[PDB]
Amino acid sequence: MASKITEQVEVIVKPIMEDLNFELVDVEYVKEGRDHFLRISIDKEGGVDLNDCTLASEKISEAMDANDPIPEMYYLDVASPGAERPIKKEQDFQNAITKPVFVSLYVPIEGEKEWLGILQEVNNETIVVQVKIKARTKDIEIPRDKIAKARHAVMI
Repeated sequence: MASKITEQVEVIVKPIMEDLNFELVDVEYVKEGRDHFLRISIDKEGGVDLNDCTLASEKISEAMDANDPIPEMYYLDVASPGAERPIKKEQDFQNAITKPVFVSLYVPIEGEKEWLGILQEVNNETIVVQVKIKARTKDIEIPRDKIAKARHAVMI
């Protein structure tokens, strides 16, 4: 496997997989004009959140940076799926609830089905979705009877 990525993927997988213990799925590195950009999909058990992506990004970036084997310098780019567990039936929906998530309802609210926010409460019938006003939450109840689509979500 003599592709450039394995170096990278490995290299960065070391400070990244080890230190915050999230691990490099792959870093594949892309050419934008004159610069090279090392774009990473990284993973962890249970999914990464933003901040974990950040954390990885510390790690990929800062850590790669603190532990640079590469005498040339390029631009570290962090990607990592936000929680993407579908919102269907209770367990997944609930397993989705802890995070901000978006759900779709078919009958138009401002014409739209899908609203992301923090799950505050679950009903069998309803989904209660936090919008955060500074430090304030408001939980919005989504009738399942209206629900077109429901999922855990990406800020990506």
